Amino acid sequence: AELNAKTLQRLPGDNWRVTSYSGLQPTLTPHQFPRGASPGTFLHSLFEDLDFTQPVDPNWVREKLELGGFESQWEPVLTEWITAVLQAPLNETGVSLSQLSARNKQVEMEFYLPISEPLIASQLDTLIRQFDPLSAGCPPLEFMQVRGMLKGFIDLVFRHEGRYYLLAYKSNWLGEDSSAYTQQAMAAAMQAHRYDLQYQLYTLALHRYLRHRIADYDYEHHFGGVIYLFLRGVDKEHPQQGIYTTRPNAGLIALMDEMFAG
Amino acid sequence: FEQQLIEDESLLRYQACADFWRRHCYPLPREIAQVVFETWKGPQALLRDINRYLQGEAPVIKAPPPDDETLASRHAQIVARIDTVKQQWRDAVGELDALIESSGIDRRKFNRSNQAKWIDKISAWAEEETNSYQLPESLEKFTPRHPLFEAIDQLLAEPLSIRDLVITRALAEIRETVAREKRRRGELGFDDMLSRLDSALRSESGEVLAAAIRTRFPVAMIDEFQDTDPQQYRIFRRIWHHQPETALLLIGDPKQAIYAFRGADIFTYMKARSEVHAHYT
Amino acid sequence: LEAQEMLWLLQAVMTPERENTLRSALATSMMGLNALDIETLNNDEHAWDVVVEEFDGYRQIWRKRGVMPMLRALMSARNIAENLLATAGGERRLTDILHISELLQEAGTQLESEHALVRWLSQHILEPDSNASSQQMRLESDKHLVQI
Amino acid sequence: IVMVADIDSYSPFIQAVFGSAPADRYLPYAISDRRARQSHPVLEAFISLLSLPDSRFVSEDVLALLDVPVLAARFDITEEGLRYLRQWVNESGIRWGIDDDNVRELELPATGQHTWRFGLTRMLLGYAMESAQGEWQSVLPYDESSGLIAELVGHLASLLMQLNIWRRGLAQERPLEEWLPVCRDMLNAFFLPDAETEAAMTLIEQQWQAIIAEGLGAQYGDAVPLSLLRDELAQRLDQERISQRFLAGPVNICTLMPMRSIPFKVVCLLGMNDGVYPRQLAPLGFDLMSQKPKRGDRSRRDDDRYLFLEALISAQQKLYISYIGRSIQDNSERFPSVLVQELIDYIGQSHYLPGDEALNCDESEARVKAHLTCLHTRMPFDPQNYQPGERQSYAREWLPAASQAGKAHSEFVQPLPFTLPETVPLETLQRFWAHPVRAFFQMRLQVNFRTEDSEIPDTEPFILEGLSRYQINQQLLNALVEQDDAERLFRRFRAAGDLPYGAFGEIFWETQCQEMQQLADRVIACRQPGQSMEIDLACNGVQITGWLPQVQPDGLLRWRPSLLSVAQGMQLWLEHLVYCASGGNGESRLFLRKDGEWRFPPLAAEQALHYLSQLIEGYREGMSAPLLVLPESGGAWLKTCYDAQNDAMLDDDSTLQKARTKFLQAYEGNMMVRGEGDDIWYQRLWRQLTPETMEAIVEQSQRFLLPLFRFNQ
Amino acid sequence: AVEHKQLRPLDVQFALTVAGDEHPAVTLAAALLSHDAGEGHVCLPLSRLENNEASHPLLATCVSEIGELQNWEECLLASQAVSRGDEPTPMILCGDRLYLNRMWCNERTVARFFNEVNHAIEVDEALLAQTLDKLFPVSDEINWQKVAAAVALTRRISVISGGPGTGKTTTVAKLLAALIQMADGERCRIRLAAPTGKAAARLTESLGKALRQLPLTDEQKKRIPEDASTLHRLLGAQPGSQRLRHHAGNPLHLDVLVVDEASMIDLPMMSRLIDALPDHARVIFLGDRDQLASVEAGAVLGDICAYANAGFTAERARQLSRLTGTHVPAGTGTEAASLRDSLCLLQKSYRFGSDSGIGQLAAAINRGDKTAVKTVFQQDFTDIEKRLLQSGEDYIAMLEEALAGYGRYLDLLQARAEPDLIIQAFNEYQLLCALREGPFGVAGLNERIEQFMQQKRKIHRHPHSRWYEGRPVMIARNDSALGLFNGDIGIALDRGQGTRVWFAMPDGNIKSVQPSRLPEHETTWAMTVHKSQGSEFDHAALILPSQRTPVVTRELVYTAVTRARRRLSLYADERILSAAIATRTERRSGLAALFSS
Repeated sequence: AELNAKTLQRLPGDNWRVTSYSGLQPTLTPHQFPRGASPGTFLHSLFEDLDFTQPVDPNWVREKLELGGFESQWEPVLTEWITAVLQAPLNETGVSLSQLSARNKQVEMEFYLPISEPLIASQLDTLIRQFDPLSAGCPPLEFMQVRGMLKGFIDLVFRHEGRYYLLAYKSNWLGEDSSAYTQQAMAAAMQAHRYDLQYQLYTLALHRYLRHRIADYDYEHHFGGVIYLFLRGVDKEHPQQGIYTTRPNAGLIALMDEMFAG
Repeated sequence: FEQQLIEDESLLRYQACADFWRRHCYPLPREIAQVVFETWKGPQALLRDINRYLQGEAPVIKAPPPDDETLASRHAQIVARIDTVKQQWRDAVGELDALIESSGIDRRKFNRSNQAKWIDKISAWAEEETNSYQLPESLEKFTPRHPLFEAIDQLLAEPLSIRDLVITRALAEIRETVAREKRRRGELGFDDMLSRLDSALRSESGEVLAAAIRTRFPVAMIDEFQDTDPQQYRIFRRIWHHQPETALLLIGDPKQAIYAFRGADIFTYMKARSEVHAHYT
Repeated sequence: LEAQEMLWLLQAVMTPERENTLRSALATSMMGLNALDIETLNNDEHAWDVVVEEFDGYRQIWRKRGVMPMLRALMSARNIAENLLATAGGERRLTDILHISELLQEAGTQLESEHALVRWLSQHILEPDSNASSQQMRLESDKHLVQI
Repeated sequence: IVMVADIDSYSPFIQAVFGSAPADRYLPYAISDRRARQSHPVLEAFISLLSLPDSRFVSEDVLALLDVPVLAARFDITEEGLRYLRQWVNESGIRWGIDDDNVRELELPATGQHTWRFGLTRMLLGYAMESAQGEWQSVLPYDESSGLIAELVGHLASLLMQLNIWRRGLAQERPLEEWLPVCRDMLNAFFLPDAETEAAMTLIEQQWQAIIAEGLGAQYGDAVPLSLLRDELAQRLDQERISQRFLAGPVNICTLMPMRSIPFKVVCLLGMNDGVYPRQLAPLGFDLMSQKPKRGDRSRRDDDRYLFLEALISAQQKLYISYIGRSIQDNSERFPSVLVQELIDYIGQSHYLPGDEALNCDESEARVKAHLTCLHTRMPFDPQNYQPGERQSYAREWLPAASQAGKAHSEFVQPLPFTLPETVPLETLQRFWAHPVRAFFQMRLQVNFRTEDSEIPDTEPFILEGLSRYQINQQLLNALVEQDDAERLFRRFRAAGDLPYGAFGEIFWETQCQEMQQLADRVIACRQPGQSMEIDLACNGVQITGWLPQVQPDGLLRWRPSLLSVAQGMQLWLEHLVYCASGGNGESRLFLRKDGEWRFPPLAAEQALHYLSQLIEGYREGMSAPLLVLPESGGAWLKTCYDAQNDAMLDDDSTLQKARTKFLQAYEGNMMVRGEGDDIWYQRLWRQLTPETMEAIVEQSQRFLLPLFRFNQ
Repeated sequence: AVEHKQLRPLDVQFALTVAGDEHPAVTLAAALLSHDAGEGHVCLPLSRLENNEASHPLLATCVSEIGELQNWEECLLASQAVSRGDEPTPMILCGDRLYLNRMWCNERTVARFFNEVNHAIEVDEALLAQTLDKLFPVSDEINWQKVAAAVALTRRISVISGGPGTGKTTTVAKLLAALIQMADGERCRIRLAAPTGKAAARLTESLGKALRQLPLTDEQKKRIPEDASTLHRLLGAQPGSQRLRHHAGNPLHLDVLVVDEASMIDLPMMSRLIDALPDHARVIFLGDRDQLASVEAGAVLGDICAYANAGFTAERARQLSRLTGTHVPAGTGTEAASLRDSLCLLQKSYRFGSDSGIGQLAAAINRGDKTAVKTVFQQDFTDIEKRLLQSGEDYIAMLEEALAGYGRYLDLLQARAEPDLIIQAFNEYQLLCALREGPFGVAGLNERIEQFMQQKRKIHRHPHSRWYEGRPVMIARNDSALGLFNGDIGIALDRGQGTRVWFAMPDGNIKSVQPSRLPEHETTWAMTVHKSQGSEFDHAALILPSQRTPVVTRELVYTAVTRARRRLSLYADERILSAAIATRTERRSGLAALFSS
């Protein structure tokens, strides 16, 4: 008997995917620390588990290095490097991390961001380059149309004197050993590693969270800025080296919210 | 509480047979290893011989060798038994008193000359066929006066074989090595569950465990009773023999017991029929 | 013989640079080629270039998608399933090929390496032990056959 | 959503049928709730390293550890080095046992051979001394590893020595405060840190330190054995499950997880047959909660029934249920679960078809349950699936296979163009008449079917059979043909481990020496010293150039430790034709085992050139078409039909039946002797021996193998 | 040496297995012997073991006998591992030099082949002189090629030592022509052997272009040598087993055998070639005396040609003067007349004379370093340039000079011309490095050249494709099915049908192969000196690392100088170039003592 096979007329499903930022992309010194993904996650876990109000205890650092499996000789340099990082303030007024209470801090905030429009890279990169000054170079990345949810993990959110602040940690820093980590080198690292889109999505997520939580919310009144902390670039004599403070122009956030909303 | 069942048990069985062949056949001298090679070429032929007895219930060996008799003692016993017949042939040589029959040819002394070529050393194991001409039961049918023919017939009455002692030592050693390896690895087998339940019900407190089975299921309907191992019927007699409030229904067919190669036995069904009183068809 | 043909095909897919294994695997009964086809394939260098290119594509599908996508693309591009079904007596061969493919896909998910499945297939060829899954099935149920 | 009762059993099939779709048919899938298997060649290798004193140190278990690239890169062993080490272990006689103390530890006698130390001493002696010198300490050297590549042996000896130390390290039971640096030292000793395997070693160290911390939190004082920690680590490494891609957007593949009900449009259920679902977990027996149940008690059976209820409620648009109903092995009926049976009973008792409005209650229930049940076909290429109607298959690749509109498999035999060259060597003719189908395959179209070598056996050779026995017999025959010392060759073969241990190897050597002496009493009975001569012939404008070894003035004398076969007779007949064509008056003799003898009388040069032209015509016919001349079965059929008394072939029916019986006996052998039909070169041409091809092979053997039995004496 | 102190695990396991429960002196001797066999030394003198070992008095406290074992010979003979050559022992001590049993067997086989089997084939001198006059046109002064051909056709076993560009293949062609013209009725099955397949292909194309130039006959063209075979292919070496087809029983049915490039022939391959030869074949060895050493352990050609500086014999000088008809000088003294008669030294180079600095630099390499400094210093002879490489700016200048060397290659690549001219332009300039990894090596220089081609707009490269247009590749393993051997270069480009790799066959054609059909492929912007042997380049550039390494020695710089036809560049320090000339790769062997008696 005669027979034929059916043919699918259209696509089975649209490009729906729940992704993250990674899917859209003398003898003892911190410069001589081994650079890798696992020491970076170990330093992130050390900065997550440690309390900022309590003073750093050397036996606790020794116990954490025993649990992690690193060398025991690095510990007395590690605790003084940690206290030198914590004593250095990272703000435009000079606010340190020890002034933040337990109610004010929030470590590792996980957010989901919805998007119903097809995310075109050409329509987004021009809107980024219109307001962001770091987009002078940095040719645009290529990614498919993402419609759905986007995952994100902010390192630290903290409030101070009635003003919210975001803080992220970067700890790879393989190519620098001297004091050359100035603002130009950190801006070049931000342009090379493409952390501008991650920081812009973090500002959009924090703006939407403060709009949903606090009624009658203003972006200029409550939000203060974004701080990036390079762990291997913090020096005792250089307060500006290691930290990187950037605040948006307060016009990109509303247009990005209108683009992601519909 | 947690164990790992193995589907194939031939690999560990071949490993234990190789261990037995290493620990038994290697330090033997030439006069014993010649007979061992005449019985089996290697451990694979021995495993092919005893593979139907290594699995399931170990059978009872009629007239087993004693535990202190080794291969060298049996070899020396057979060597002395052959040497006694050789001495009685060397003492009674050079004479013939039997009557000449029509079936008996006159070349038999040449066969005796073959026996003159036979008594040289005791390193061999297989005797000549001409001793079959020196049998009193065969010479009378074709007149035996000397008891040398009686000693020759006594020598040829039973087969001079080292095979039975090696088979008994293999059945004592290979199963124990397999159980030791599975107890070290923590694995279990299909017949190992039956052996564990039989050893549990064989103990003193385990009978109370059978009462717990009477707490668990106070009834039993057992289909295909022709394919029943004797360990299974021993378990079912341990649990549900004559205790009250429990029923036993053995549904089967003695005319369908065709799995005797696997481990089933119709004599267990005949024992079960002799034990019970009621029969239904 | 079908397990040995599948082993030769996996060796030709895994190592397509050496032409000896590819020529030994293309002349099997699974591909269904004549001696004149093998002679014209050995004479024409461009046809052998196309064969090496499509076998490299099969290797890329085998590394990116798995065993059964590569085997389905091989049975669809070469159209060997229709040729085995048109052949009298090839339905049993096709069912055995599909069962070997299912067993290789079942054993290939537990192994991350690509050569490990080929070594497992060579081991199971060298091991004639019979499991419950590794036995021969019934070739057809629609056509009535004399059952022994 | 698609939910299965057991995710790990069905997930290979799910991945196979979801990956194999083409680009127009591919839908994205995401499989969650599986057992976490991050890197199996790291975790399984560390488990095997933790089972090191309990291991038997078999050679395959060490080659499997060398298959891991981390353990190979730790001791600087490459993949080519592993490929050389495969044949170096397989040929030097390394079967089991790292050291002789390991053999004595297992209550086994110290043999001194077939161990890793014996193989290492053999390979180092082969690096030092050639194999032709002899034994040094009852160890024959291994002539393969001689140059710098034996430095890789120095890597392997760097491994097994470490495999001794932890064997003396992990034997004694240690308390929990001493097992801390053991895993770290084992990881930095056996493994090398890499970019990919760093997370696996970090997870191993984290699980080991977590086990030690949970043990030391209770302050355990007694000793802890190694196997308990190994089983605990093997249980803890497979305890993890991944669910990150559960609702990413692709279709979800996951097992049924309790207390998780999410609304979906399409809900599919797999593996709903009886026994598989509901998942039955037996109680511990001594638990008191199962004896007296309360309200808030939880059981796995009730959880699975509530999960089925949540899957029924959570389905919004469409509910799909599939179960194994028919067995794939014996075509036995497999009944579904009791939940699905109660569901279809409620459907049949609560609904009716509009065709039968008022017929019956049971008949309408059976008609509804038969209308809902879609019994699919056993094979995907069945034409019932492609029939137009309610259901139709979407597999476009199986459409021409189901339509049955394709060409059949044509015959492999085809007339190929072949021009006979001017200079054809004698070695080509010998390789042709040794096996004609193999010479048609591997030389004309250059297709040589390469079979993989056999695996290393798990034990020492107790008997001699196959290629090893033939090589021992060939070397013993070559030693006894010059009246050399057989005891020196016995010590040479015992020093290599090819002989059985103890008295059994002496018994085997004595019976093989008796057989080879019985053969050499016939071989050197008519042996004369002869040298190799050159052969240059011109037959039908075809040049034959070659060399004949050991040409005595009596004729041709060859000896091989084999049986009476037709291939060796064909080789001796070809040598006799190539010898008698240029001078050489005399017989040609070949002596096999069991009083086998091939003799050919001297013939004239004209008959020799005629038969050589016939063999040249057969050679040029075998290159165009596959020459179906079976040597063994065709020679058996011929010698059943030939009569040497009258020099004529018989034609009666009894000889025609006995020749067919001998042909069926020689083609397909018994369960102990490999027949001629069990060959990779003959199964490619035909799958079943048809009587037409049988008569063709009979005619070709009558055409070609007739002077083999005509001049036999 | 530095590597000799760091013991390999193979030597330690060999010392633990062979000695075992014996004295630690035997353990240290076995470890030192295994380390010297791994480094390439054939023999081990007992004076170095006695003097240059710190534990030598300590083992003097270890041994306790009647004679106290003061000598190393009695201490080795007391153990069961060292014998005099009678018992099957791994270590052999015969002439106060300890070696392994295989090395002792191969050394005695080489000494037997070069001391006893080399007899004098007596032929007609008048017809030989007539053929040498009708073949060699130069008869005004002393020509070393005519004397080499006469001494190769006179004796059975002859070694011809000569550098590149001296016309060795023309001498082999004249030798084979005089060999066929001498034996007319006698058949001659000439065979050619080579260590590598690429050198075999070069030998076949060179003898094809050389033998067709000379006028032959109808039967003389029938006896033309067909092809050159590999040494593993001529003897019949198997991949699995080491069993040869012509091992001991049946020799190769040959008349004369010409083995080209004997400098890359190690001692076991030489001993396997010797044992396969019959008692009537005449073997002619080719190669350079000062060339690089063999691949495996052993130095055959160097220890053979070390006696070439002494000269010929007094009777052999008169024999060569009667044969060639010219004035042949005699050598002073007589130590081994057969080996000194079988040797020959080629000094007249025809492709370059005294006006070119390449031959003067090659003559100054074997002399002191100040001779090489004086050769490079005055006026540079317009052929050799010296560039100092110390820092990053010198690295940039070296990359600029490499771009200026590869200028015609990039000009023919960008203009989209025929690939044959692209291959012919690429075969004129070549970089030669010593090591493999790091900043100074193969993979360092290749990645730096690819990064410089990515920086400057000369070569467009996709980062994820790995088969961009214009990459040079080379094959590492032989493949007789495709026709390419080890050491052949190919250029990947797009002819219009796709990106394919063009290879230049020695038959005059070009073959376009798919990159998926290539078994091996490595970037060859800079070749190693060991892998660039046999080939020739017009403009070579040596790059030496600043770190001291045992690879950079006198023979490496000698092979780097002779690799260049006309132009040669250097990138090295002054101290490294001064230390590499004095540090000669000497290999201790017993051939110096066996040939002296």
